[PDB]
Amino acid sequence: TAVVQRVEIHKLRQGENLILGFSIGGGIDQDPSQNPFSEDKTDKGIYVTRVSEGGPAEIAGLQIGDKIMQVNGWDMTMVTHDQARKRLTKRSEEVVRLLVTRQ
Amino acid sequence: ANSRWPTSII
Repeated sequence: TAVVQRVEIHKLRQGENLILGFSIGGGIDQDPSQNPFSEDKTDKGIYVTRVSEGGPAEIAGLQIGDKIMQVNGWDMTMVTHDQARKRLTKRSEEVVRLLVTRQ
Repeated sequence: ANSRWPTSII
């Protein structure tokens, strides 16, 4: 089954950007049957597809395959891919808390 | 990578 995890990522400055050190796939505008990480291939949610060795997300405990449920209290289960990306990369936010589930 | 399933670096 899935276990709930709560991680707290402190973004890393890389030049002008604040970065999280991971990648995402999914979103309501994408084909969920293409998601290799989900248990249920109708799941249109946002999944962690890669984590950078030594980066903020790794340090915080994020793992490849995690499903992102919320970012700073903001629901991520019914958003487009771009909407998810934007929520994760707000320039004004250095700290982001992710609610995730992990198989 | 999968052209039918984009990923984004953040």
